[PDB]
Amino acid sequence: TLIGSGTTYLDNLSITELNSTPEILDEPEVKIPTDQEIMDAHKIYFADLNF
Amino acid sequence: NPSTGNTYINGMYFAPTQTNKEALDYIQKYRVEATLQYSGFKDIGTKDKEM
Repeated sequence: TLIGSGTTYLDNLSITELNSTPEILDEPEVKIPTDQEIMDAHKIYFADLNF
Repeated sequence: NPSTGNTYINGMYFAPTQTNKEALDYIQKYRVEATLQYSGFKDIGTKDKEM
């Protein structure tokens, strides 16, 4: 868009490529699970004992 | 117990000291009441000692 107040003069409007630009979209990332499900995983344990 | 170390009881000695050989040989029967395995805190007999 080109907005200009007061009378303006234009000519020779060019658009032209230069190069490529890298980028990144959306991934399945590192699943650092929690600090809670750890203590919910060990909620069920058993102690092996030598008599 | 093999599947879980819980140590169910089997019997009960009473150690003879030098100063109590008169009192223990004086007691004939023994009345017992304990926490059972699947029942509750039932009472179980008064049977004689076994020495």
